Amino acid sequence: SLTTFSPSGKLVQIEYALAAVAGGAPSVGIKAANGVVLATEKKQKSILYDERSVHKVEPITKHIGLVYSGMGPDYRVLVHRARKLAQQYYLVYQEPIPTAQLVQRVASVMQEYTQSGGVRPFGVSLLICGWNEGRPYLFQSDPSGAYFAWKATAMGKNYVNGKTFLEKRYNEDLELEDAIHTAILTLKESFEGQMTEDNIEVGICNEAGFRRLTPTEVKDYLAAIA
Amino acid sequence: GFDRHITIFSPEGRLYQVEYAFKAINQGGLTSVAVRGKDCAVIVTQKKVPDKLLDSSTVTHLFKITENIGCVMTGMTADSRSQVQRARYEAANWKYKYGYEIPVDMLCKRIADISQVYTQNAEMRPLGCCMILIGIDEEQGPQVYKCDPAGYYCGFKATAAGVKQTESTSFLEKKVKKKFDWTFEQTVETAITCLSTVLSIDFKPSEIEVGVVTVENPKFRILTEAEIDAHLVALAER
Amino acid sequence: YDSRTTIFSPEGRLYQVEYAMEAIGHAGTCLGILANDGVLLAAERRNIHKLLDEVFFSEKIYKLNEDMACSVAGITSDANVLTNELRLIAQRYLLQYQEPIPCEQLVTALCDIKQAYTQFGGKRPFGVSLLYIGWDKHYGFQLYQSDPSGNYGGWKATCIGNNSAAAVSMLKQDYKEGEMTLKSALALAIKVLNKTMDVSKLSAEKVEIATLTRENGKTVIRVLKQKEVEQLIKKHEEEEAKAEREKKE
Amino acid sequence: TTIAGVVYKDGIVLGADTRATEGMVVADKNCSKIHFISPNIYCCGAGTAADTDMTTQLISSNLELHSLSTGRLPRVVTANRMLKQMLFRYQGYIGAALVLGGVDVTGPHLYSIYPHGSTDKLPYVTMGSGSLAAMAVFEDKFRPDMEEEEAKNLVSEAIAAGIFNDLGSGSNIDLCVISKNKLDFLRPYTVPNKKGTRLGRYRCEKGTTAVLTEKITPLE
Amino acid sequence: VQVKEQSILELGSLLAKTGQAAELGGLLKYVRPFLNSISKAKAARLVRSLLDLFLDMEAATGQEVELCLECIEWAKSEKRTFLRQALEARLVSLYFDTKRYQEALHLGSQLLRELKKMDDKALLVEVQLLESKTYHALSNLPKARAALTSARTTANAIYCPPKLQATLD
Amino acid sequence: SIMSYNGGAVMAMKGKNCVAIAADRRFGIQAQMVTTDFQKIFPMGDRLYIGLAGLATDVQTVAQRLKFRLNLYELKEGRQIKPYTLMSMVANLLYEKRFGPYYTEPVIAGLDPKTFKPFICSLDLIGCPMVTDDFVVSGTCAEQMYGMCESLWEPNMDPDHLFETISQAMLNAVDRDAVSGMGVIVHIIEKDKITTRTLKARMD
Amino acid sequence: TGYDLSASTFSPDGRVFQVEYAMKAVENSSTAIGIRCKDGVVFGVEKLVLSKLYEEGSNKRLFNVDRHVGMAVAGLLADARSLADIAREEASNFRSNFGYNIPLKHLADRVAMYVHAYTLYSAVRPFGCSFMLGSYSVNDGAQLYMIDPSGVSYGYWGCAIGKARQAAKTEIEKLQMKEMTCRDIVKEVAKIIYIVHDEVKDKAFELELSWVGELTNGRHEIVPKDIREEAEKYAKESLKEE
Repeated sequence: SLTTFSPSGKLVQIEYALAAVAGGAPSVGIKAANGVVLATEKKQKSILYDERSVHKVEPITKHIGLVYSGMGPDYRVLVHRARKLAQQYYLVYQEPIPTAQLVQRVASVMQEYTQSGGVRPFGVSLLICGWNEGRPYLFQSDPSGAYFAWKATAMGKNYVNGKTFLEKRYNEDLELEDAIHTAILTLKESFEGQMTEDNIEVGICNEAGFRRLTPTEVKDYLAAIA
Repeated sequence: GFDRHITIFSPEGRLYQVEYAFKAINQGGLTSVAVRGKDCAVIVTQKKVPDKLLDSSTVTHLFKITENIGCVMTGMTADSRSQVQRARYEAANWKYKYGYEIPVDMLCKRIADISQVYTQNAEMRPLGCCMILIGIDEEQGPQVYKCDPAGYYCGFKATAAGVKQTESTSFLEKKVKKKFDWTFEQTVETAITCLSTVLSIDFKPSEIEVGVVTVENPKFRILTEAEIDAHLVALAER
Repeated sequence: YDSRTTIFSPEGRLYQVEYAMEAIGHAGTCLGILANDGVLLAAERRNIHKLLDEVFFSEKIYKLNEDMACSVAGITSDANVLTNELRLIAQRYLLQYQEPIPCEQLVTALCDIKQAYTQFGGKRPFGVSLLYIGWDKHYGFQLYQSDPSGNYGGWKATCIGNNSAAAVSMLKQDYKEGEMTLKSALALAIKVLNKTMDVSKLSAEKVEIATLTRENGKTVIRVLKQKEVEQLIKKHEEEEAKAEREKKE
Repeated sequence: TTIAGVVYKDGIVLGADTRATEGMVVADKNCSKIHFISPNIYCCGAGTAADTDMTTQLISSNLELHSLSTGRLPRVVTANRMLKQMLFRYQGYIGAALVLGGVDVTGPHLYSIYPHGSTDKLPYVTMGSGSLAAMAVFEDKFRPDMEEEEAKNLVSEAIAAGIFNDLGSGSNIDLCVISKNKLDFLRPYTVPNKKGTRLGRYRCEKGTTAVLTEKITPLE
Repeated sequence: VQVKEQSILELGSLLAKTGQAAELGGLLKYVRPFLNSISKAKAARLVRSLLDLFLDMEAATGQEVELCLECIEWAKSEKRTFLRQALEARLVSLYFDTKRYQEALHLGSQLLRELKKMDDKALLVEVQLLESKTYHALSNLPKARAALTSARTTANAIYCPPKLQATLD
Repeated sequence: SIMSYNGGAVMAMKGKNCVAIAADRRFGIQAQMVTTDFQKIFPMGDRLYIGLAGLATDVQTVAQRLKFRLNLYELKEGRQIKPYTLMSMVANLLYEKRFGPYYTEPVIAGLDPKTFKPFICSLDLIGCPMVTDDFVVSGTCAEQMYGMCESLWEPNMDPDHLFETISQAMLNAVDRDAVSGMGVIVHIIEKDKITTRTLKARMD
Repeated sequence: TGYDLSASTFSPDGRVFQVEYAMKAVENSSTAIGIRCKDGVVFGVEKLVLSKLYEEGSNKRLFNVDRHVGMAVAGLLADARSLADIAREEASNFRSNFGYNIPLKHLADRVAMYVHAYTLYSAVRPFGCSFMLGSYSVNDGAQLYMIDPSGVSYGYWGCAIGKARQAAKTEIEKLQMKEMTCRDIVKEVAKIIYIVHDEVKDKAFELELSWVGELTNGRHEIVPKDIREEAEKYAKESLKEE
């Protein structure tokens, strides 16, 4: 729709977008001295569903990953656009894309998709991680397209209490991969039933690149640790 | 201008038209259920004929989307056939531009994206049918997938779609709690008894449609009336 | 199916452009002062939080080219799109003409394209306001302020902040004409950000300052370092110690 | 140019020369003609070198976007398929002669692809200017179900024959063996020819050239 | 091929079932050099399981306290934090049981600074309770009462008295 | 040939911690002489230069277009380009007109902006990259300086020895070409400075 | 209300009212019956003449969309003419591309897709005509189909549409059409038309009957005049004796 400015100078459409995102799935990201961890909770409605069939994290390339909060099909089509855009960057450039560049590309894409008329703007928020030139990178993108840099953040359901908890935690000097246990704690603070083998997804990007965790070590980190 | 008529976000972003489409699917008083066995998958759908004047062979909700994949619909009939033809088109396009039998998930993903771009813009009805695919994939076995008009999908060990949705899911869950290597005739017996106890009708053999795809016969096939009544009298005493 | 948003008011004005004006009114704050030896621009970055990485090297400052620089306020996404368009048109001018655009020609190109955006199409205007600081051989150091309405002008020192008119008033009351005196201009900006911003004690981790000056035919553009910013700040608050000495007399 | 491929019992062995020529002179003495396609599929290019580079790069590109869309390992004949469509749409104006070799779930696959779009499946293929010598070597020495090391020696000696019999082939030999469990890229398999040593000393001593104007720019 | 990684079942279980302390430590040093060959999560869980196997079994403390110390040094080799805090919780429990008086209080200076970096309760609660109990064991009412009240500041949150608030009572 | 319409000669040589890039200054139409002060080497980095021989209008056009794309890239990234990235950009730009190609041979020579690693490469009339460790070439007198390469090159040059070697190489290459010469510009790029020398040549 | 003026919006219960209004507009029109015999398909429609000033045979709802396919119309006639033209050109395109007579089910699917595509958006209204397609061949037998504006294409032994559709299909069902030949089918269809004419509710009327089958050698055509003008004749013996 051709949404325009209110008499208050506020776009009610993007406010509705962020409100719909805030009711979405809780998720957390943390940037440690050896990489970036992304984590999310998927509560399957029944035992009938297959957890391995559909994932919440998708590798754009060997070293870039993005989790989300909000709409599902919107997220998967945005995964398609992000993968394709990073790919033509590699086509023109013949080097892997740095994180921040594809960040403003997808932020731009959000800007036209909330600018062009006829189309309803997107109702998802995205969290991006990568390892570029040794320095890790983690950013957040809103539906309106304003991209922010965060070393630790929480987006989704009850995200403000998670933000306060990672304010108390996360001294940002954890050179090891202990921040993944902190992310497990942050999710367990809002976990509904139990921390199980499949409900929690965790993804890591280290110097070796971005690698989706096998649920075996997910059950391992669920065990003993918390 | 409020979004109760056109696809725009709301206070708390409630897109009313998609639940409206879900109710439109539930308007058609029919139900289907899909059950995946150890090496088989079965779709059991009930049908109703108002009179004998209509040709009962013409009414069919099961469709051979490819030689190895079967699909079944619920909603208004014309939109159902339309998206059947679109999935047929995309399957044939994939086969032509790639050269192999498309996996079930790729068809599911592509038409999910089609539903997403339907519901993304205005001036386009966001469609009113739900979809079930059954198939076999190499080194994967049988696969059963479901799509909505909203573009959502998942993987299911077994599921159902229709008006009497919830009790079907509860019965299926309490049956799969003691799963223990479902076998072919046992799968179709359990599916038939599930549909029967959901509808409480004790249907005669000529009211049902059954479609089974198997590792032993990777070509998707349609069950005839003879084996239907054979399975019914097999499940008659039990 | 009801969206006109392109027609004039019954009295003559436009609802959209005034909504854009008051949308800029609650946006962030950035200010600039011309001088004979150069130009400075100071802003406070919003959403100052401990979890920001701050790896963009003064994101509120956008170097449009090697000579002339920008600052924006309003919607960040529209700001990104607009600044990319400024880069495109400026470097198209560099391609067509092997010399930098002076200052104002690109400003006029932006005003044209934003007028066309607020003339037809039935789409929303871009609620972004920009400040342009640069150098040319025609007029030395040149400053311009582009409102989203399309109007622009050549104010010597101004802002588009949430307290825009306030700082305009203190600048009007407290400007010396024709005196470059770059340190005094920095002190002027420091005291203006002191009196205008509601927050006190003037945390250097809340403000950013960028400078542009002609040097060896290059027009070097720098961003003041954190240590330099806090040093200038602390020098500013120790400057106001003798003001509160007359008291009784 | 001499490129070749051999199907053996556990996968594909690809080989190529390292001589790249312009006009009559050789341009590159260590050019790489075996190109990365996917972690299970590789391609060797011949003819116009930039054309082969762009073609392999963009086909490979669509190969990993397909793999990411599918979440699985890609297959060889799909790669060959869009190679042949990409070449046939352009009516052979792009002169890329290709050897595609890989191993997927369906097994090993090897194909020879013409710039005009014709594709062929063979257990052994040769292409390039020195295609005929390597083809003669293969027809003399290939037998089905070849061992890995013997196939390596066969491909190496075929590329050496193409080097020593065709003027457009020379310098080094690179190999690439693709299996189900492993993949090794032997860039410089063997070095049959070395540069001759230099006898005279032609060291341009300091002060030999006079200068009209100078400038020095220090760097930060 | 790594299938001996999960092979603490037979002997590690029989250590607890039969009951012996020296063989548990011998197993602890038996896989100690091999421990830098597996995943860090498996290493952490295995270390925790082997330690709490015999940390409640026997009071033959001629080996167990330096086993805890060498596991702390192994943790510092791995540089794992929550692993570490669990280890000093275990050692201060063992020290309170063995009652060697002094450096239990030297736990507190090595604990409180860490537990006030983060809003952590359960580790802080148990270390405050054990410090108060040990300081009462030397029979000094005032500072033990002060420590008890300092623990009683954290009289919120939690979920139950599983071990914590009942021991507080 | 249309290549041999104007002439032009560009050379780049690799040293131990430095690079050299030289070019003839002659511009003319076939045998007719236009000007002896034409520019073929262009600075697009603090340590990174491009030599361009070929059609002079194509040289100027692609130089302006790559400067266009380069500063657009550098303003977008906020960082200086790598020589390998610049090679990719040159290949993409030149291949964008495969059916309408520019008539020139680009040569890229420089150091790494962070590690100061020398880098030299040459691209054809359709952007095929030849990245070398010894020398790269461009021009109508190509085989002359090919002989200069294979009879004058030794690894790990000193920057002055680099300068003398490439100076004698370009001089003796252009002394046998009727469409090249009229003064040689030589750039030596090292970590802390760049020295450009205009050589005394033959003026006939 | 604001949720019934567009073909792209939804009611809260999950319904579209534009297509329901289209169904009401179709059922406002008069009746038409298609029937499948042992060898072929017979179409029987009645048309109300509005005034004697018409030169007879005007706007006959029966059309020959194909040489071997006939069709029957109820609803709005201009949309019917458009659909008839679409069917003709699509059969033309099929036999141009494929080179044989198009199956009835295939063209029924194509016109179903076409009529359902116009329900999707709001720029175009749903159609106001329901029609029937009949065909016969030796390769597949006798085929009959019925399509509503919403896009539902169903086969029938015998189908009816119109105001008197209830009693029409009532008296269709009480006949064993699977055993009767076309000559009996003609007299049955005529009798049912005369019953459902309802006489007093309308003005004077006219009859139109169309044939496809092996008797017409598979080529659809109207009934001959000698086979005609007897419908009233065996009507008048079969009229009710009060």
